[PDB]
Amino acid sequence: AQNPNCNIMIFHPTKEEFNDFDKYIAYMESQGAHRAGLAKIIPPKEWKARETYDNISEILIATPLQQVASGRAGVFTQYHKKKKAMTVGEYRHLANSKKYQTPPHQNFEDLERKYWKNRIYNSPIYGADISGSLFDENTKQWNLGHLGTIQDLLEKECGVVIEGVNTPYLYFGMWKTTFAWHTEDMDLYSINYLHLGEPKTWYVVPPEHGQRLERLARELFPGSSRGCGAFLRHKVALISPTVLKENGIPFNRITQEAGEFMVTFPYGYHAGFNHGFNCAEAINFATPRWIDYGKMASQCSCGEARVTFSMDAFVRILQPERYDLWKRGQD
Ligand SMILES: O=C(O)CNC(=O)C(=O)O
Ligand SMILES: [Mg+2]
Ligand code: NI
Ligand SMILES: [Zn+2]
Repeated sequence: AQNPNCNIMIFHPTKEEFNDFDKYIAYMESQGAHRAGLAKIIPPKEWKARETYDNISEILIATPLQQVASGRAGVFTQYHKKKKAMTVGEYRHLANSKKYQTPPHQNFEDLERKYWKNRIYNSPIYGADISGSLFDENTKQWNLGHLGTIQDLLEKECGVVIEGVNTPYLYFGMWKTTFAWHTEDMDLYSINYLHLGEPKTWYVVPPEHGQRLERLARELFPGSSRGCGAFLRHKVALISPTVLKENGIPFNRITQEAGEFMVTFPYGYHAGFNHGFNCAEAINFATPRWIDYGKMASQCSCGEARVTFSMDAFVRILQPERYDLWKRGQD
């Protein structure tokens, strides 16, 4: 068995190997990359996502989200308070202000210490989930706006044509902006490209150990657990590496820098934080190996998780028993 310790693997494809996306994902899996739940892909030196980032300031962040924490430093939830619209140029200036900017630090480990010590005492503003792309249309390789769609994969594997679309999302971050512990919708893959700015630190639980994280979360967030049998789908709970280590939960960590891709694998729980002003692009995708994970994915039916239009068909075809209850949660 390849990668039996479930370490995060880092790949350096050549420009020739960067042509065929599906083939390279299957290669990384042949080497055991999925066992970690997360892999890093450093693009060939010849590749670029676009020519420059000099002209992005007029993108609108219609609904910036202020991430307000409750709890203790290592075990907290966050809720998202909606703020007034602002442009990316306005948000960059805000991220660089004395109130929000990255503090002085020695190295990524010192910054990680400061994040976990101090996160809860601040409320950073995240420009999340903005439909769009920063890949140039002429970028042919690993262009997250030109991937094969999940609907087409389901149709190829299973023979059933379904409605729905699959487009990328932009994320504009600042120091301390936080992504809570989750797997993807329908336990899909995700791919994330850090276009510019400061790093993103990731934490990940191997898929084979995801239920260990779920059991800890039910213990640590006991009210939320009674409210919903899949409350991590709400994407609000944070647990620190120290608390994970105290409780014996297997996990790994890695820092993504600008110019690098990350892939999350089916049922790989992940969480993390931004170091400073940055912009990332991400999308879900599927492969043949996902289908079995989609069939078994948990679902929130309490009404909190509320998701995209395209998840309807995935539930309806892969999980027909659950469909009725899940759709009640959506309406
Ligand atoms: O970058 C972020 O805020 C969160 N991204 C992801 O969870 C992802 O790409 O799967
Ligand atoms: Mg612009
Ligand atoms: Ni994710
Ligand atoms: Zn729920």
